[PDB]
Amino acid sequence: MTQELLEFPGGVLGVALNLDEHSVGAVILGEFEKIEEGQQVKRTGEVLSVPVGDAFLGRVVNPLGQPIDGQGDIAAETRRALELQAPSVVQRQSVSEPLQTGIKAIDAMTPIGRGQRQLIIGDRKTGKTAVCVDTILNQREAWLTGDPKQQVRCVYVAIGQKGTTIASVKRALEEGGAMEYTTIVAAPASDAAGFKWLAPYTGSAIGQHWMYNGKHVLIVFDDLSKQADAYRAISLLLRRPPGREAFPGDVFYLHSRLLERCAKLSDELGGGSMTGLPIIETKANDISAFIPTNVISITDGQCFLESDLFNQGVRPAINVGVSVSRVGGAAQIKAMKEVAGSLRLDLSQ
Amino acid sequence: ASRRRAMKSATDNADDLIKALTLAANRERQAQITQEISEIVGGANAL
Amino acid sequence: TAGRVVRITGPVVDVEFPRGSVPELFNALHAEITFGALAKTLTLEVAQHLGDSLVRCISMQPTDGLVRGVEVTDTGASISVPVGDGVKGHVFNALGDCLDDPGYGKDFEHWSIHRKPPAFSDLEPRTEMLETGLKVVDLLTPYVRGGKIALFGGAGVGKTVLIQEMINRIARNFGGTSVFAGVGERTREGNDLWVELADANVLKDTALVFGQMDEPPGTRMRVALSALTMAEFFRDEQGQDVLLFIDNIFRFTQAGSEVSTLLGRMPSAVGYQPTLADEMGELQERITSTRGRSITSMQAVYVPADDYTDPAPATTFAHLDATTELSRAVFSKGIFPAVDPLASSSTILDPAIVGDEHYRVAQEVIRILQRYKDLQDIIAILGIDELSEEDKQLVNRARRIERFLSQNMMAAEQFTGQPGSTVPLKETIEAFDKLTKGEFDHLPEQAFFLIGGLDDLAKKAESL
Amino acid sequence: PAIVGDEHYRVAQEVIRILQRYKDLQDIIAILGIDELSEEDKQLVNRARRIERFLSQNMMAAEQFTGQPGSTVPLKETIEAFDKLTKGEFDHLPEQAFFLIGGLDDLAKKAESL
Amino acid sequence: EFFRDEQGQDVLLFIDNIFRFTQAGSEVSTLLGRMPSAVGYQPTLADEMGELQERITSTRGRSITSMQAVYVPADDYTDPAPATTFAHLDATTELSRAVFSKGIFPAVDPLASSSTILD
Amino acid sequence: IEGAIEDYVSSFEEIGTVIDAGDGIAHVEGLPSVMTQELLEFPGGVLGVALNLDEHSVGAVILGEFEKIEEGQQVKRTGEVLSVPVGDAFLGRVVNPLGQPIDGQGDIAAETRRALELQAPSVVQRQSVSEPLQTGIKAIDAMTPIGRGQRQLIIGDRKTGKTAVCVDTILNQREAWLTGDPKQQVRCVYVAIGQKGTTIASVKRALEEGGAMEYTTIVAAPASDAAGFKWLAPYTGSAIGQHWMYNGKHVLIVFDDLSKQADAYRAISLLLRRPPGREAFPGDVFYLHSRLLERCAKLSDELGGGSMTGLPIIETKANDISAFIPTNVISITDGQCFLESDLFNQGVRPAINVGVSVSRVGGAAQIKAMKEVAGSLRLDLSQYRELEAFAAFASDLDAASKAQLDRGARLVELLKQPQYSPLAVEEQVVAIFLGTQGHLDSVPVEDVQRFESELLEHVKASHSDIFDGIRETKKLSEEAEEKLVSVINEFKKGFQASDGSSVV
Amino acid sequence: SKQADAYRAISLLLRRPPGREAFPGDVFYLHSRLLERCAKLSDELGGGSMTGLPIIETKANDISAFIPTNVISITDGQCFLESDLFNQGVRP
Repeated sequence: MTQELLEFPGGVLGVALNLDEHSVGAVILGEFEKIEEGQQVKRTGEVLSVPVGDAFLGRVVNPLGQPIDGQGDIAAETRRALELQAPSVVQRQSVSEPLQTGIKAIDAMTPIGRGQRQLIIGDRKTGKTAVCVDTILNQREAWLTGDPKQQVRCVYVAIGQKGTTIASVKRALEEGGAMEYTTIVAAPASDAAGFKWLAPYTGSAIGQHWMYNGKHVLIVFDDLSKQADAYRAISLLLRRPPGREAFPGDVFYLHSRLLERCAKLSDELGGGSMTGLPIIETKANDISAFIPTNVISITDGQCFLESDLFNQGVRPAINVGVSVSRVGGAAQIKAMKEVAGSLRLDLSQ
Repeated sequence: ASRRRAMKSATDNADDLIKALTLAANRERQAQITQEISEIVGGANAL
Repeated sequence: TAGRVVRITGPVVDVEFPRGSVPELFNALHAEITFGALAKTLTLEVAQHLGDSLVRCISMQPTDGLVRGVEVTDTGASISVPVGDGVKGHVFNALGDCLDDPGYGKDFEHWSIHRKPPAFSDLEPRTEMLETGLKVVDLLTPYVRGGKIALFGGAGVGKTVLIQEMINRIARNFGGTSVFAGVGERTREGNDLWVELADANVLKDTALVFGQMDEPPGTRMRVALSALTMAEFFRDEQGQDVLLFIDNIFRFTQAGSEVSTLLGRMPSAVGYQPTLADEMGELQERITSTRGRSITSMQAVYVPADDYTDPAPATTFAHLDATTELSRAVFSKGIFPAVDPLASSSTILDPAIVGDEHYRVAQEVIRILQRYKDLQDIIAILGIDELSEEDKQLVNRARRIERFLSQNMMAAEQFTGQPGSTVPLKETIEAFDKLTKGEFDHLPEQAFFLIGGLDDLAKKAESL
Repeated sequence: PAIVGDEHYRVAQEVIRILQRYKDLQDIIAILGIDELSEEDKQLVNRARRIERFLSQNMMAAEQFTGQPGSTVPLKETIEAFDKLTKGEFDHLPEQAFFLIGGLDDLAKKAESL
Repeated sequence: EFFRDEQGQDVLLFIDNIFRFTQAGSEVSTLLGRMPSAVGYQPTLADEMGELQERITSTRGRSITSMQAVYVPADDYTDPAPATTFAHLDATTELSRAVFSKGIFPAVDPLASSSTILD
Repeated sequence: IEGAIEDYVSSFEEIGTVIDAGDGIAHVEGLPSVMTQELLEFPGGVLGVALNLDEHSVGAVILGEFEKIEEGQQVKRTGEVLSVPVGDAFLGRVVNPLGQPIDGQGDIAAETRRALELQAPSVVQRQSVSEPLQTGIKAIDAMTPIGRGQRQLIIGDRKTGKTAVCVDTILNQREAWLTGDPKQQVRCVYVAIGQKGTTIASVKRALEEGGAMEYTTIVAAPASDAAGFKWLAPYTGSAIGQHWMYNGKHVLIVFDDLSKQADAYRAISLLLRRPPGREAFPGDVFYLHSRLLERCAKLSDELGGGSMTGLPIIETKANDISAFIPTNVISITDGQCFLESDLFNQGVRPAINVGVSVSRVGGAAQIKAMKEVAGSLRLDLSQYRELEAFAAFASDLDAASKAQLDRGARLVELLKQPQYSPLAVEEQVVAIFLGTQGHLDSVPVEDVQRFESELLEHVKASHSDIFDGIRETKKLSEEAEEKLVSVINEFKKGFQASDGSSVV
Repeated sequence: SKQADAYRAISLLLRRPPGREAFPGDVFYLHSRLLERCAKLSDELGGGSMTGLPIIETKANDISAFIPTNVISITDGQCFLESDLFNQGVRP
């Protein structure tokens, strides 16, 4: 089948992306070194899937859902297919309740609500990771209530991060107890372009399994430029002709079907939700470039972190002209709408 | 007389700026065209 | 039975094997060139399988004189390098042949160059500040002991002065063992470094690997993996702390581009290979300080055409704990070492690791240089005299702070004739705290060039 | 002017002339400052900065962006208000009074709020 | 070349306009499907212009002088079409409407025009 | 069966046939025993280089007149890897890149052959640059000294004197060449890539008139020939030179200009349909120039103490020194001498930018006299240049800055010199002494150059023991310096300025 | 400009080789053989004439794009219209 898992004889897997008239073009999802011409391949009978469950809370995993923290195997509840369709227009509900970040420059000025996507776009070393890790840390005050209609579960998806950066994030979460309710999906820089491409989808599958079961979820993707580069590498090795800026033609469909799968469901589907914070790293500080203007148009708002505001003591470095949230004051408590209601327009003026 | 001198200076600094910006804007015209041609031809040769 | 050469295109060679005798990936194959004065045994590395018992290989020596149909013998193992405590003192090429004594290392333990990065369970982040004694580096970009450190910049601005300075700040006195990897720098520097390390008597405590610019791209990429295999032996087996100086790690990505376009893989953005970030990742992640043992690595990175948005600089930025960024514009002002203060960064510059009395000074200097770099658009037209007094006060100390980040390095003594200077961190913090408050605002800008510390500032200012 | 009538066409073309001259002057004003200009140019910049803000409006769908309810301005009142603005009859008002406000009855009520 | 070599006369070859020789070469190289270089010109450009310009020369006491109207695209002297052309030519005569309007025939601008034999 | 099929396939004076030809490349069928980069020959007397060896045909780049090639021609092996004839017989000749004579002066009595792609001397075979390559340009030997085995980039704009500085450097060597000892006796190669035929002929005349054609060889790839000759002209230059270098001679190479080699290899690569990188260049243009310039070195005495010194010229598109090829070559060489065109038009000639030029070997290769006398001049001229950029608009000036500014102006007038006048080091040191020790402080800015030229002829006719003392010892001793200051003061009285007065 | 953009569509579907700005090689000849048919005839051909007013559209006022550069070189005169003057009141 198209996107079936293949099993190669080293126990390594791959996905069948091209089905030609006489051959299958597959991507290897692991250590490709062990592959030889003329050796056996077995099919698996499964469309591309990952294990899921609440047993993942506190674990660090490969994109295929197996652990790398070394703390032994995960008691997965079921598998879930990575490419199930987004909840359609009739299944969704309006965003109405806040995702408290505890950062004044966000929560007052450009609010984040449960089921919004908010793009944390910026340059190198401007606070993108720091805003997202601080957001995941702030949720502990809710988690300690033990109530499923207000506690938030988190997933942090590290794409292309170096392994000591992921180990720093992990202990920065342990310092605040956030590893009680966070899962980390790690495709570190060493791993082949298959894992580096796949990591956001397996994040979205582990997330969706809690979402449809009536739980509230927060996904951080860190960062979708390294997924777009990994899909460029996969597409060019498969010899598909590239579109603009040497990206694959459908690099928009790489991100749209990733980010549309996070929304607030109706009360007829348990009323769970998934909130997405994608990150984009813009080269040379230009927001008007191909990949960032895709993800700005897919998401519901921007927190544009500019380095020449960061340097001049405005930290966190939100450019108050460009930054917005398009759900706005529908995603704030009444007191914050009364007090802060015009503050973005007053500062941009 | 100090205004005259400071304004001659500001005019010659602006003439050196228009020159340097033009020598940057041409290098960017040429790069933009060459990147557009590389992207067209790479597609035409893939087919 | 053994294979035959069947296609040759520059340093890329296709070889056909019998049905069942096809080598694995990354095996070393020998081939003979027997023309005349040009004669040598080639080493080929397996890079792809093309089907029908055919494999595509990358040549570690110029293929010049190779003829179609010659026999090729599969050694059944990857390219191997000699490792052991007896590797220190000597100079090696990528294949682990010694240039100082041709028979040497043949009897040492041989490790494969191709090895997996350390398990994530074994990683821990480093925070311990390294004191170099350079003002701009110790103040604004504090290097990490056991981290990954880098020096970016366009051509002809200061990689080699500053890397030989950092050798003199660190490796002259460091208690462990050092490795140096020449990945595609100019051969004349390799000879200058090999003589200098013998004069300073450091050479007994270090191993040098070389893969200079004359060499074909198949070796010019494998040199980094060769030198790294000697470093990760000293890390894992001997349990010593290690230094791993690499110069220039852009040339590794560039050699990857030069082979990839002969392998026939489609060009990415600006004609790099696809897999660039995966090849760079598969190298960079091996250079890491696993729990309880450290490998302080310092990497020079070229930037072609000063284009800091180029995919090779842009991919390597993700892997680094401190990044010094050199600039043409700052070099044109005569400021040496020519570090850009605003673009350069360190991940440990926070009040919990460096203390508040450092961090406040480092933030105040950045705010001043930023406000000046914003005014540069007006300064270029109207000079200083148009500015408001709240700005003209700031610009008059910005131009002094900018110059006072210069230093007379120990490396530059061989060119300027001036001796070198080291300053301690406490004197650096006390100096920039006084400059930002204003205690030196009355001295002329020309006093501040190439000083060192505060007592030398006073001694120089008294002469003008 | 054959379709909208000349009163609309005059006002629309005058507003564009002023905003175009202002966009040309922004690069001077950003460096040399508004104090350097001719009296006619400095008067025009003070009209343009008011016109730019009076082209903003509190839309109904922007209730979640601004908190204020939305407003509809008739075509005749729109023409009369920009006719007065281009001829300077509101140059005595503060610049912030025109922002998001809607029509002339609202403009007066916000200028009295300041 | 026949008038220089067989008749033994001096010759003056006007070319109007040498830029369209570069352009037409780029369009033939594109119709032949060859990969285009910097800013889209033919890969042979600096040789293909050379095979024309090196041929305009004196030998054995007889000479082919040339005048060459050259268009510059976008007015920039770095573009490969003018930057290849200005490598070859020895003098630059520029006509100015600001000198013609003063009645000064033949309207050669004395400051903008230049020559490399003036030493 | 399959072993009989393989035995037969092994069983195959061999001749191939051209199956395709176009634009300067051809494909050959047959030749089952040809080496990669074997030199082929075609029926019209045309050569080619077997770059690509496919399963069933060989792709050959064509060198010289590819117009003589057509499908169905035979081709044959020469049996030699890509190589050029070499030996002392090349001294005083002009040759095409294949080593065939192009002057029409007669055949070449070649000693042997050398392959172009022989690897440079490794890190253990080289020695520290420690020996002066005298250029004879005051602006270079005072501030950016070149040592034997250095690569010094002559980057500049179009029409700024880049060829003139290199022809000066080759002319200067005649005062050494007259001496028989191979240790002093530098010999030279000048390779012209993409130059006009009249420029190569003008240089050939200038080198005959100065006597440099005793010991120069010229490689000519003029702008009329095929891209293959323009691509080879640097490598054959280095391969003529290397044979002397490894025999213990000293060699100088001028590449004029190495940008028009990059624009040839862009042509060859795009006709081979390889995909380009930045600026439409193929990815390996760094491996084009580095493989060339790394051949230039000083060898250790164990290998015979010869050396080869490179002066690669680069042409810069309106002084954008950050362009791709400029920064690729600045990254290879040991320094640069940026020739700023803004100074050339103001009549500063040679137009050396004294702030941006550098030598990264530095004062290891500069004689102790020059190192002592000139050693301050660089920073004095750089601080004069900024003081002049300030004082162009200074409303009032102090007597210290006014004295320093006047010294700076008389040092800038001192450094310039006319074309084809190389000065020996024993005259350069005295010319810089006049400026640095302040003896020009009473001479008007119009007369300085005539004064410096005349004093050097005074000291050449009488008091020659100044120059003999400097040459025989490489240092300027106090017992000669007192005679120099005396002779300068005795000449200052007998000199006269073209306007103003006589002087102290 | 829409003549050129329609010919480029046809040519790239026919797999003909792209040059600059993806136009096929002959696009100067496409416009030239069109425009150079405008002329004034001599008295022996009845003294008729044809006058061409080609229009083109320029992206962000550039005149260095491929089609504008071709037609500016083919035509006898060039009435540059500019949107800045259109806004300032200078109409046409």
